[PDB]
Amino acid sequence: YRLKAYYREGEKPSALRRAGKLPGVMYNRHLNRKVYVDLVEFDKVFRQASIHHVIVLELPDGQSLPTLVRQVNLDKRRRRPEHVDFFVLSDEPVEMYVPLRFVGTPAGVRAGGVLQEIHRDILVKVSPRNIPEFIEVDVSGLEIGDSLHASDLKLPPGVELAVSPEETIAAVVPPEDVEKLAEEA
Amino acid sequence: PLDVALKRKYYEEVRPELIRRFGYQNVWEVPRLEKVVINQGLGEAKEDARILEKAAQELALITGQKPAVTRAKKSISNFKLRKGMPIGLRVTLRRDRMWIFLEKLLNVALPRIRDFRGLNPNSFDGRGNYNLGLREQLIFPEITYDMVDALRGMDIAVVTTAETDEEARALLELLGFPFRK
Amino acid sequence: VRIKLLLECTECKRRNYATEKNKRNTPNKLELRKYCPWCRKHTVHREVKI
Amino acid sequence: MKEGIHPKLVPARIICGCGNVIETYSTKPEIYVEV
Amino acid sequence: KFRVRNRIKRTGRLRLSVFRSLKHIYAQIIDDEKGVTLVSASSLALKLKGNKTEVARQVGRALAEKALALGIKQVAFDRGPYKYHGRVKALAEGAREGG
Amino acid sequence: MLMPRRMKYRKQQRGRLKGATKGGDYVAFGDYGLVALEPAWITAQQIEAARVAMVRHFRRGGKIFIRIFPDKPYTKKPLEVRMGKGKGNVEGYVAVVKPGRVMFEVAGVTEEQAMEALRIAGHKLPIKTKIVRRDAYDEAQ
Amino acid sequence: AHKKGLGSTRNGRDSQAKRLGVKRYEGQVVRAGNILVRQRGTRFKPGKNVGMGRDFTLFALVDGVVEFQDRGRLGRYVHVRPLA
RNA sequence: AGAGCGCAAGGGUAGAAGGGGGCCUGACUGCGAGGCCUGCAAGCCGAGCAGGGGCGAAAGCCGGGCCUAGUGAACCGGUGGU
RNA sequence: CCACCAGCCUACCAAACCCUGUCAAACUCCGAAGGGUCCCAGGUGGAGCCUGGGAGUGAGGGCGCGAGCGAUAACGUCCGCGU
RNA sequence: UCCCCCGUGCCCAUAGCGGCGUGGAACCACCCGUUCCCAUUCCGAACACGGAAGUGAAACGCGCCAGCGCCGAUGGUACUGGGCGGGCGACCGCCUGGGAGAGUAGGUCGGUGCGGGGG
Repeated sequence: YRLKAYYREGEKPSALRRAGKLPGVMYNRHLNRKVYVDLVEFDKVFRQASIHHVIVLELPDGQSLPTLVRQVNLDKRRRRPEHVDFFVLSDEPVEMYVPLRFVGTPAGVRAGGVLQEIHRDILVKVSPRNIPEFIEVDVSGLEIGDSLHASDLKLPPGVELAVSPEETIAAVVPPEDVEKLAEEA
Repeated sequence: PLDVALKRKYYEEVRPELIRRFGYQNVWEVPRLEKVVINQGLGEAKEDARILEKAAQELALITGQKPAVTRAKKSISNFKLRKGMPIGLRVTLRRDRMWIFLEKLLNVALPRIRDFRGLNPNSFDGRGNYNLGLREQLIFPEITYDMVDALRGMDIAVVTTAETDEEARALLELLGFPFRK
Repeated sequence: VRIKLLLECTECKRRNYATEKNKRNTPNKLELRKYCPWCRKHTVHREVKI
Repeated sequence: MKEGIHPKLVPARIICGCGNVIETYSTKPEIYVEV
Repeated sequence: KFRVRNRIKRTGRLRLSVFRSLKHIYAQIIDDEKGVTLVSASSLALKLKGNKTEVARQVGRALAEKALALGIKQVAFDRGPYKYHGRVKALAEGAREGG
Repeated sequence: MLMPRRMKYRKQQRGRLKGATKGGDYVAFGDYGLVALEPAWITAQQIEAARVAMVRHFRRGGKIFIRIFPDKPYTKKPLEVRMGKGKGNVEGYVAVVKPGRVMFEVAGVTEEQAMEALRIAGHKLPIKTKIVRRDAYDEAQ
Repeated sequence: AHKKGLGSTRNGRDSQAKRLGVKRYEGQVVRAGNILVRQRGTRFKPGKNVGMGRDFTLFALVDGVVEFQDRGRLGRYVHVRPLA
């Protein structure tokens, strides 16, 4: 959504992050302009982000344009952001990751079981005009072990896909215990 | 241009049956014969080697063309023989020769297969070829009793220009094959 | 190892040598292999002793 | 099939036990069978 | 599939890169490095006779005089599946001397 | 326990423990997990100490994703003996792990539960630990 | 001091590292004889005025200036061009 | 090119060094440019030359085998020989 | 569940297969930093060349970082450039 | 001077694997014959030799599609000669010149000298 992003120059990105104005790069087709976000509200509004949303950058140059994320840099040690890449948007069908609203509590589930959320994010191509928020995948009649995948989900008319089709989107597995002391052997 | 009864048969027979139930409107696409090869793959000339080969050379006499003794390649530790030079006869046959071959074959070899219920419509290689096997070597018209020792079949290797199912079995049925049904 | 015993291919014409090795374990008998002595050309060369 | 000692050719019959007079060109001069 | 660079054996020194293609014999002389060639003798594209072995003969020694006019001396017969069938034109009495 | 039964070089040296996780400090698996804090070797025997008190405390529990595999020989040598005389034997089969590397997680459990469980589980692990969810740990397979 | 059971080995032997590598680089002049590479396999391949005897080793034929050759689809070559 | 390339691997290799064949027999004579190596001593790659010979129409190849071990200074003697 | 030969399969064991995470000195698709070497130029310095006589000197040891052995113990102890 | 095809070198998969489309009047590949040079560890496959009919199917020459393959910025981290420090340590931070991998973007189903056959 909203996030003030100020242009960048040639200073050291070291200072940037350790002053607040956190270093991040954006591009698209030919461009590769240099900016930075801020520490607090970028990280805050990013929990509400990921590549599921349309982030506005309000550059103090009289411009204010939307992007999607891409390639984030954690600092490994003391794991927490230290760079972000932002691919700008258009309106011709392009690719990103769809979230799967898991809906349904079947029989492996309830009677034990553990949810197996595999591709919580799947690779799909959508027209950026209709940016569908989410897609609901349903377990429903799924016993422990078995799985849901391929063309079993919802695909909005503007939503087209390209993953396997095979690849398991989600599944269920046995919930473990202390009778594994017996298995222990 | 030696003319055999199967030559004039396959000749006219293949063409318009294919031109009518099929039709590859381009005179040279209709696939026909190709290579007629035969190979028995023993490995029982562990020793007694090429004395078991003379048994296979009288076979070369029945078709009319000498064979080449092809071989193993690795190190077998069960039925003996390592390195790789046993009794794997691969004999190669062509146009007019395959004609007298499959002449005596389709005319008088297939009837004494006493187990006869029909050629296997399932041993095709789906690329216009048709491999199978057999049991007796004397089922080939010109090898009387006083010559055969133990047992000797062979693995019939007939490749055709074909490359699709229906038309493979069709070419063969236009050549006069005794299949399943 | 022997059964492959070595020899000095002495030539005729009263000497001139080149040194080699046999092979008793192979049907190799004596050996008059064509070699070139210190004096002349590629003439003869037989086999002698060890 | 040139070479040296190639096992020959020549014509042959198929005087079957039915009444077949098939003309052939096989290694054996005179054969005859069943059908 | 007679690549091998039989032409690596023709990297040697000087080149005569021929190739017969059914009908015409596309025999050529090539100087190397520069990739600059020289001769393009043929059978049927030469507008001479019309048989394989005959033209060959004559055209071979045609090349003779050709090279002996342009102050050369020797080159090297070249092909993948050549086998060499004499054609005692064999472009060597044809100029090269290499025969 | 669990480890390879016959690898390549039995007697393998110690080396060096600098830092960076090498990669594999996201989540990608279970609901809540545990992250290392001190750059070094980490024991298998201790991995199973963890798994013991863990899956013990919460019987009939969920599932465990242990992204850690302890296959590096200990160089351990006899007692009351002189120096030299050989090199240590393939004892304690441990792993090369630095901080950050999301060691191990569970799923199908409630927050507070994963909290306490992984609290003691990680507590046991021969150092100090951190406990992580699956929020800002997005996209880096 | 009761020194409980010990052991022994076999891994004390080590082959003698004979000097390897290329001896000349682009520029230097060989004089027929000045070898240039003590290599194993064709890490570098001979060409113009460069020979290669029995040990896979490129050397000297002329009074040449050294140069390399990148060929990838055949590997890497070492050529020599003297005066001309 | 993970096959095979005698026997350890490493490395390299199919645009062969692999696998089959015809004619042979250069595991030659006299040298030796110049380098690698290194205290020495040995070890080592070897253009090119002169005799003569094999192969291939020829270009051209042959002073052993894809290679990195298959080694023993000097006296004391033994055989053939100048 | 039949033989003209086969039809057929499990909330059974079970390779290949791939996705997800993956570790390695003797694994290498990519590969730095640097280091090493030759050409040009500067570099006047108890530099370098050649020869000759005169020397000695060859258990080295604390320290830093790169590897080992120990046990990620030793005023341990073994190489490495550096001191 | 130019377009096309056939012999060829060169950059070295941005060059190719797949799919689709297309011509053969010329060159080209087949094709037919094995009388004939050649030759099959056996085979007219072949390498050849003798060329009518016929073909553009397989081969090929050219394109259109990124689907696989490959190339892959750079924003930027990992590290690293040089120098400086903190703790018991394992290791860690600072200033300087440098600075990959990964993969994000994107790209490419390539281009160039000679020679000849045709307009």
